[PDB]
Amino acid sequence: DIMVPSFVYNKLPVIHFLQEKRAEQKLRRVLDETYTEWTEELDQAHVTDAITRSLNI
Amino acid sequence: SKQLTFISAGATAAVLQSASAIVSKVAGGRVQTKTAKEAGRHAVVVGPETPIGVHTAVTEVPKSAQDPLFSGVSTVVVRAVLPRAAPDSVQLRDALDVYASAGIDTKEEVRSATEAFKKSAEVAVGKAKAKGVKRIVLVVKQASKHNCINELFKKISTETIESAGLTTEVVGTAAVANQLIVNPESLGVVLLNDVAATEQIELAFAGVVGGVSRVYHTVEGGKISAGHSFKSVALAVAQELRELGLSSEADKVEAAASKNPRAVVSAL
Repeated sequence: DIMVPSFVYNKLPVIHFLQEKRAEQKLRRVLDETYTEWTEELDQAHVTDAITRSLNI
Repeated sequence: SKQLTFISAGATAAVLQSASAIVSKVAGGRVQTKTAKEAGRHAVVVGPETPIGVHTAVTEVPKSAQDPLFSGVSTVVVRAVLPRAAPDSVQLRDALDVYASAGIDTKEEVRSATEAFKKSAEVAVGKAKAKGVKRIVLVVKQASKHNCINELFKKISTETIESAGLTTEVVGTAAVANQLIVNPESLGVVLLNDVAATEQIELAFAGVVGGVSRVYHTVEGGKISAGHSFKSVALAVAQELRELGLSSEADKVEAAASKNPRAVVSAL
């Protein structure tokens, strides 16, 4: 009725702070893993050049 | 009973009709004449365009049909022919050089080109050994565009020829063409890399000599005749009939071709 309740009450703030920090850490890790994937595709100029060669020009 | 396979590659209908009339009138119906697009034996191909299924494009100067201008000349022109795909698809001769620029992998194409060059080189050296010449002349177009196909062609042709023990002299397209038309007695065996310009040079030599029939060696193993004009086609048919085992008919066609080039069918 008296002791354990008081110590739980004393615990509450630190645990709340640590859990908030942990959630912020999770969000930070989520953000840090995001990278934009710029792909490179075969230039169509080569395709045009091949087309010209096939024509025997 | 027997069959002669006619292939058409860029040939006008008049030449094909003339060839059909010649064979029908000379053969007499004993051997049928069917038309197709690919064959390995008993085949005559009409037209400048290269058919599908041929790896070597040898041509010589037959003694019987020597023009008076080119009497006594003896030079063998062998053109290496890479495998031919469908007209829409990109040809190997162009794919081998453009894919490298584009960065695409070119392993299988290189392997196929290497096999074709080795076969062509083996044919060329065999002709050179048979004729007794010690050095052959490689012909490669020196255009910057064809800086990869020719490089492989030289790397392989010289390797095979040197392995056989003969010498190789590399040259371009314009100089060799002028020499072959003006002073052909200074060249014994000339190999040509697979390019459009080389194909035109081979046709020009086959025509300037007086009209001859080119021999194509196919993947399946064999020889098929090739012509582009009335006289050349007539000679090609005569050789084909000779191969089937007809001597008198072949001689008659050859005589008719010598006398009346453009109207052999009526001449005989």
